[PDB]
Amino acid sequence: QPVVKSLLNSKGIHYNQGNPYNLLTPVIEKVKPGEQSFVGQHAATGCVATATAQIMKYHNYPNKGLKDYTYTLSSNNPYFNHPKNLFAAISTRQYNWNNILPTYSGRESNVQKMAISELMADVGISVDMDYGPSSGSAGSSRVQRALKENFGYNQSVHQINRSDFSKQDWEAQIDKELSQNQPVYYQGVGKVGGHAFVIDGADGRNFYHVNWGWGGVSDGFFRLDALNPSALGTGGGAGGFNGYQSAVVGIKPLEHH
Ligand SMILES: *CC(=O)[C@H](Cc1cccc([N+](=O)[O-])c1)NC(=O)OCc1ccccc1
Repeated sequence: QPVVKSLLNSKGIHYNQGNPYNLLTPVIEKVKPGEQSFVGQHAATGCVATATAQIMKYHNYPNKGLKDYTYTLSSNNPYFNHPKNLFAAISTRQYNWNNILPTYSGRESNVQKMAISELMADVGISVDMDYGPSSGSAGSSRVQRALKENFGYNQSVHQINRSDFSKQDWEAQIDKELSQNQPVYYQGVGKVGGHAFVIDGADGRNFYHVNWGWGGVSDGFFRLDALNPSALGTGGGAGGFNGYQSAVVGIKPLEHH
Protein backbone atom coordinates (compact mmCIF):
# COMPACT_ATOMS: atom_id res chain seq x y z
CA GLN A 1 0.00 0.00 0.00
CA PRO A 2 1.48 3.35 -1.06
CA VAL A 3 1.45 6.30 1.32
CA VAL A 4 -0.89 9.02 0.01
CA LYS A 5 -1.44 12.16 2.07
CA SER A 6 -5.11 13.15 2.41
CA LEU A 7 -6.13 14.55 -0.97
CA LEU A 8 -9.07 16.59 0.30
CA ASN A 9 -7.15 18.03 3.28
CA SER A 10 -4.35 19.08 0.92
CA LYS A 11 -6.92 21.25 -0.92
CA GLY A 12 -8.68 22.49 2.22
CA ILE A 13 -11.94 20.71 1.35
CA HIS A 14 -14.29 20.21 4.32
CA TYR A 15 -18.04 20.23 3.64
CA ASN A 16 -20.96 19.33 5.93
CA GLN A 17 -24.69 18.74 5.59
CA GLY A 18 -26.06 21.80 7.43
CA ASN A 19 -25.67 25.51 6.87
CA PRO A 20 -24.36 27.07 4.63
CA TYR A 21 -24.37 23.93 2.50
CA ASN A 22 -28.11 23.36 2.69
CA LEU A 23 -29.46 26.80 1.81
CA LEU A 24 -31.17 25.53 -1.35
CA THR A 25 -32.51 22.15 -0.24
CA PRO A 26 -36.29 21.90 0.17
CA VAL A 27 -37.77 23.70 3.17
CA ILE A 28 -39.46 21.21 5.52
CA GLU A 29 -43.26 21.61 5.40
CA LYS A 30 -44.79 19.34 8.07
CA VAL A 31 -44.21 18.15 11.61
CA LYS A 32 -43.80 14.41 11.76
CA PRO A 33 -46.24 13.01 14.38
CA GLY A 34 -44.36 12.42 17.62
CA GLU A 35 -41.39 14.60 16.64
CA GLN A 36 -40.40 18.19 17.38
CA SER A 37 -40.88 20.68 14.57
CA PHE A 38 -38.32 21.22 11.81
CA VAL A 39 -40.87 23.21 9.77
CA GLY A 40 -39.33 26.15 7.95
CA GLN A 41 -35.78 24.82 8.14
CA HIS A 42 -33.85 23.54 5.14
CA ALA A 43 -33.47 19.77 4.91
CA ALA A 44 -30.06 18.21 5.40
CA THR A 45 -28.05 17.92 2.18
CA GLY A 46 -27.61 14.17 2.70
CA CYS A 47 -24.26 12.47 3.32
CA VAL A 48 -24.40 11.07 -0.24
CA ALA A 49 -24.54 14.63 -1.64
CA THR A 50 -21.87 15.97 0.71
CA ALA A 51 -19.48 13.15 -0.17
CA THR A 52 -20.03 13.58 -3.90
CA ALA A 53 -19.76 17.39 -3.74
CA GLN A 54 -16.44 17.20 -1.89
CA ILE A 55 -15.02 15.01 -4.68
CA MET A 56 -16.44 17.34 -7.33
CA LYS A 57 -14.72 20.29 -5.62
CA TYR A 58 -11.44 18.34 -5.67
CA HIS A 59 -11.65 18.35 -9.50
CA ASN A 60 -13.40 21.73 -9.87
CA TYR A 61 -15.59 19.98 -12.43
CA PRO A 62 -17.90 20.34 -14.39
CA ASN A 63 -17.79 23.87 -15.66
CA LYS A 64 -21.13 23.26 -17.39
CA GLY A 65 -23.84 20.87 -16.32
CA LEU A 66 -25.02 18.38 -18.93
CA LYS A 67 -28.56 17.17 -18.19
CA ASP A 68 -31.50 18.17 -15.99
CA TYR A 69 -33.01 15.82 -13.42
CA THR A 70 -36.56 15.46 -12.01
CA TYR A 71 -38.01 13.06 -9.43
CA THR A 72 -40.89 12.68 -6.98
CA LEU A 73 -40.43 12.19 -3.23
CA SER A 74 -41.74 9.02 -1.60
CA SER A 75 -45.31 9.56 -0.36
CA ASN A 76 -44.32 8.14 3.03
CA ASN A 77 -41.92 11.06 3.61
CA PRO A 78 -43.63 12.84 6.55
CA TYR A 79 -41.86 16.19 6.10
CA PHE A 80 -43.53 17.27 2.86
CA ASN A 81 -47.00 17.45 1.44
CA HIS A 82 -47.58 15.05 -1.41
CA PRO A 83 -47.06 14.71 -4.29
CA LYS A 84 -43.82 16.67 -4.16
CA ASN A 85 -41.74 16.90 -7.34
CA LEU A 86 -38.17 18.20 -7.37
CA PHE A 87 -36.27 19.55 -10.36
CA ALA A 88 -32.71 20.73 -10.98
CA ALA A 89 -31.89 22.56 -14.25
CA ILE A 90 -28.41 21.09 -14.31
CA SER A 91 -28.17 21.41 -18.14
CA THR A 92 -28.17 25.20 -17.71
CA ARG A 93 -25.61 25.38 -14.91
CA GLN A 94 -22.31 27.22 -15.15
CA TYR A 95 -20.62 26.30 -11.88
CA ASN A 96 -18.16 28.96 -10.73
CA TRP A 97 -15.51 27.02 -8.84
CA ASN A 98 -13.92 30.20 -7.58
CA ASN A 99 -17.16 30.80 -5.67
CA ILE A 100 -17.65 27.17 -4.61
CA LEU A 101 -15.02 27.44 -1.88
CA PRO A 102 -13.15 24.47 -0.36
CA THR A 103 -14.71 25.14 3.06
CA TYR A 104 -16.90 27.63 4.91
CA SER A 105 -16.40 29.29 8.29
CA GLY A 106 -19.31 31.76 8.09
CA ARG A 107 -17.60 34.92 6.87
CA GLU A 108 -18.04 34.06 3.20
CA SER A 109 -20.23 36.11 0.88
CA ASN A 110 -23.83 35.18 0.14
CA VAL A 111 -22.70 34.49 -3.43
CA GLN A 112 -20.15 31.98 -2.16
CA LYS A 113 -22.71 30.36 0.15
CA MET A 114 -25.28 30.13 -2.61
CA ALA A 115 -22.66 28.60 -4.92
CA ILE A 116 -21.99 25.59 -2.73
CA SER A 117 -25.67 25.36 -1.76
CA GLU A 118 -26.65 25.18 -5.42
CA LEU A 119 -24.16 22.39 -6.10
CA MET A 120 -25.32 20.50 -3.00
CA ALA A 121 -28.95 20.83 -4.03
CA ASP A 122 -28.28 19.79 -7.65
CA VAL A 123 -26.28 16.75 -6.54
CA GLY A 124 -28.92 15.70 -3.99
CA ILE A 125 -31.72 16.00 -6.54
CA SER A 126 -29.70 13.95 -9.06
CA VAL A 127 -29.48 11.07 -6.55
CA ASP A 128 -33.20 11.15 -5.64
CA MET A 129 -32.57 12.45 -2.15
CA ASP A 130 -35.25 11.64 0.40
CA TYR A 131 -35.07 15.01 2.12
CA GLY A 132 -35.67 15.62 5.80
CA PRO A 133 -33.90 16.58 9.03
CA SER A 134 -31.84 13.64 7.88
CA SER A 135 -31.71 13.00 4.14
CA GLY A 136 -31.15 9.58 2.57
CA SER A 137 -30.20 8.32 -0.88
CA ALA A 138 -29.46 4.88 -2.32
CA GLY A 139 -25.94 6.22 -2.88
CA SER A 140 -23.40 4.54 -5.17
CA SER A 141 -25.69 3.32 -7.94
CA ARG A 142 -27.24 6.79 -8.25
CA VAL A 143 -23.98 8.68 -7.74
CA GLN A 144 -22.15 6.90 -10.56
CA ARG A 145 -25.05 7.60 -12.96
CA ALA A 146 -25.38 11.25 -11.94
CA LEU A 147 -21.66 11.97 -12.22
CA LYS A 148 -21.61 10.75 -15.84
CA GLU A 149 -25.08 11.58 -17.15
CA ASN A 150 -25.87 14.85 -15.37
CA PHE A 151 -22.39 16.24 -14.58
CA GLY A 152 -20.33 14.97 -17.53
CA TYR A 153 -17.61 13.04 -15.70
CA ASN A 154 -15.66 10.43 -17.67
CA GLN A 155 -17.04 7.01 -18.56
CA SER A 156 -14.41 5.55 -16.20
CA VAL A 157 -16.85 6.34 -13.35
CA HIS A 158 -18.45 3.20 -12.00
CA GLN A 159 -19.65 1.48 -8.85
CA ILE A 160 -17.72 -1.46 -7.38
CA ASN A 161 -19.16 -3.71 -4.67
CA ARG A 162 -17.01 -5.13 -1.88
CA SER A 163 -18.64 -8.56 -2.22
CA ASP A 164 -17.20 -8.89 -5.76
CA PHE A 165 -13.51 -8.76 -4.80
CA SER A 166 -10.98 -10.31 -2.50
CA LYS A 167 -9.73 -7.97 0.18
CA GLN A 168 -6.48 -7.58 -1.74
CA ASP A 169 -8.17 -6.75 -5.05
CA TRP A 170 -10.62 -4.38 -3.35
CA GLU A 171 -7.84 -2.44 -1.63
CA ALA A 172 -5.72 -2.49 -4.77
CA GLN A 173 -8.50 -0.69 -6.65
CA ILE A 174 -8.73 1.97 -3.94
CA ASP A 175 -4.93 2.28 -3.91
CA LYS A 176 -4.89 2.68 -7.70
CA GLU A 177 -7.39 5.54 -7.50
CA LEU A 178 -5.37 7.28 -4.81
CA SER A 179 -2.15 6.86 -6.83
CA GLN A 180 -3.92 8.71 -9.65
CA ASN A 181 -5.00 11.58 -7.33
CA GLN A 182 -8.61 10.39 -7.52
CA PRO A 183 -10.55 10.45 -4.23
CA VAL A 184 -13.03 7.57 -3.88
CA TYR A 185 -16.72 7.75 -2.97
CA TYR A 186 -17.45 5.04 -0.40
CA GLN A 187 -20.44 3.85 1.61
CA GLY A 188 -21.46 1.16 4.06
CA VAL A 189 -24.01 0.05 6.62
CA GLY A 190 -23.85 -1.12 10.22
CA LYS A 191 -25.27 -0.70 13.69
CA VAL A 192 -25.06 3.12 13.60
CA GLY A 193 -26.91 3.41 10.29
CA GLY A 194 -25.80 3.88 6.71
CA HIS A 195 -23.28 6.51 5.67
CA ALA A 196 -21.45 7.77 2.57
CA PHE A 197 -18.01 9.39 2.75
CA VAL A 198 -14.72 9.88 0.92
CA ILE A 199 -11.56 7.78 0.97
CA ASP A 200 -8.73 10.12 0.08
CA GLY A 201 -5.45 8.82 1.47
CA ALA A 202 -3.47 5.86 2.76
CA ASP A 203 -0.78 5.44 5.39
CA GLY A 204 1.09 2.39 4.08
CA ARG A 205 -0.10 0.06 6.87
CA ASN A 206 -3.54 -0.74 5.37
CA PHE A 207 -5.36 2.19 7.00
CA TYR A 208 -7.08 4.74 4.77
CA HIS A 209 -7.79 8.41 5.34
CA VAL A 210 -11.53 9.14 5.57
CA ASN A 211 -13.43 12.43 5.23
CA TRP A 212 -16.80 11.74 6.82
CA GLY A 213 -18.56 14.87 5.57
CA TRP A 214 -19.13 16.34 9.05
CA GLY A 215 -16.88 19.35 8.61
CA GLY A 216 -13.82 17.56 9.94
CA VAL A 217 -15.21 15.70 12.95
CA SER A 218 -13.86 12.12 13.17
CA ASP A 219 -11.73 12.43 10.02
CA GLY A 220 -8.64 10.25 10.28
CA PHE A 221 -7.23 6.85 9.43
CA PHE A 222 -9.41 3.74 9.39
CA ARG A 223 -9.27 0.20 8.19
CA LEU A 224 -11.86 -0.44 5.48
CA ASP A 225 -13.36 -3.16 7.62
CA ALA A 226 -13.46 -0.95 10.73
CA LEU A 227 -14.98 2.31 9.43
CA ASN A 228 -16.11 3.23 12.94
CA PRO A 229 -16.12 6.97 13.74
CA SER A 230 -16.45 7.81 17.45
CA ALA A 231 -18.74 10.79 16.73
CA LEU A 232 -21.58 8.27 16.32
CA GLY A 233 -23.03 5.81 18.80
CA THR A 234 -24.95 6.58 21.98
CA GLY A 235 -24.44 4.58 25.15
CA GLY A 236 -20.72 3.88 24.75
CA GLY A 237 -20.66 0.97 22.29
CA ALA A 238 -19.13 0.05 18.96
CA GLY A 239 -20.41 0.56 15.46
CA GLY A 240 -19.30 1.32 11.95
CA PHE A 241 -20.05 1.14 8.26
CA ASN A 242 -18.66 -2.30 7.62
CA GLY A 243 -21.47 -4.06 5.77
CA TYR A 244 -23.01 -3.78 2.29
CA GLN A 245 -19.98 -1.77 1.21
CA SER A 246 -19.57 -0.18 -2.18
CA ALA A 247 -17.53 2.54 -3.82
CA VAL A 248 -17.59 4.76 -6.86
CA VAL A 249 -14.18 4.78 -8.56
CA GLY A 250 -12.81 6.22 -11.78
CA ILE A 251 -14.02 9.67 -10.81
CA LYS A 252 -12.24 12.13 -13.09
CA PRO A 253 -13.32 14.63 -15.77
CA LEU A 254 -11.09 13.45 -18.61
CA GLU A 255 -9.97 10.27 -20.35
CA HIS A 256 -6.54 10.41 -18.65
CA HIS A 257 -7.00 12.87 -15.77
C1 LIG B 1 -25.59 9.69 5.81
C2 LIG B 1 -26.99 10.21 5.52
O1 LIG B 1 -27.19 11.38 5.41
C3 LIG B 1 -28.13 9.22 5.42
C4 LIG B 1 -28.76 8.99 6.78
C5 LIG B 1 -30.17 8.49 6.47
C6 LIG B 1 -31.17 9.42 6.17
C7 LIG B 1 -32.46 9.01 5.87
C8 LIG B 1 -32.75 7.66 5.85
C9 LIG B 1 -31.76 6.73 6.14
N1 LIG B 1 -32.09 5.33 6.12
O2 LIG B 1 -31.11 4.38 6.45
O3 LIG B 1 -33.39 4.93 5.75
C10 LIG B 1 -30.46 7.14 6.44
N2 LIG B 1 -27.63 7.93 4.97
C11 LIG B 1 -27.52 7.60 3.59
O4 LIG B 1 -27.94 8.28 2.71
O5 LIG B 1 -26.87 6.40 3.33
C12 LIG B 1 -26.58 6.18 1.99
C13 LIG B 1 -26.29 4.69 1.92
C14 LIG B 1 -25.27 4.14 2.69
C15 LIG B 1 -25.02 2.78 2.62
C16 LIG B 1 -25.79 1.95 1.82
C17 LIG B 1 -26.82 2.50 1.07
C18 LIG B 1 -27.07 3.88 1.13
